[PDB]
Amino acid sequence: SFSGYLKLTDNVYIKNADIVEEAKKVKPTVVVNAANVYLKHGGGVAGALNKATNNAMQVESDDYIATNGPLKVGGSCVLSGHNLAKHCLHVVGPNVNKGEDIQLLKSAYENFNQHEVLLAPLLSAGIFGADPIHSLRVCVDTVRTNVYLAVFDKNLYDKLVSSFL
Ligand SMILES: CS(=O)(=O)Cc1nc2ccccc2[nH]1
Repeated sequence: SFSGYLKLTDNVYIKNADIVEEAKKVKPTVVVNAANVYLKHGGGVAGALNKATNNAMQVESDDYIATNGPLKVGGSCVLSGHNLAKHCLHVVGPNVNKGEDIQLLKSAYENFNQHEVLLAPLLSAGIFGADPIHSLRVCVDTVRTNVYLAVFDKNLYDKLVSSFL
């Protein structure tokens, strides 16, 4: 199962790890992708997860968008986890670099409550432009299910743990 995670709360855990390497090792029931509304997995966590699936995630995602149209900012969809997990929960946090409403971050984390346990990144952090300290706070105050957070950046991981209230 999950190993080397620091316990932050009753249900939130955190580790300095590459979420792709964590997914390949654990093969969790659910891996969360930091998706955009189009499911275009170009960079950040999305690009890295998609590359690990040999682009199968993108092919499946393009079929999903062709059928359903785009997701909402704050929304999600469940697709296959391919070689990484049973399922991938594609969650759209607001991208502050694209001017999206940061209040939608709580709505984005509410999607995690539909799954008992998830391997996840901090939503809207990294290339999405939001403050990761704020994202962790919203995560702990919103998610009630078991979430194992993988933070790629060591320096950010140390800052998140040391500043956690
Ligand atoms: C696995 S990779 O694509 O070679 C490198 C990588 N790993 C990441 C984890 C989180 C965000 C971006 C990331 N880029």
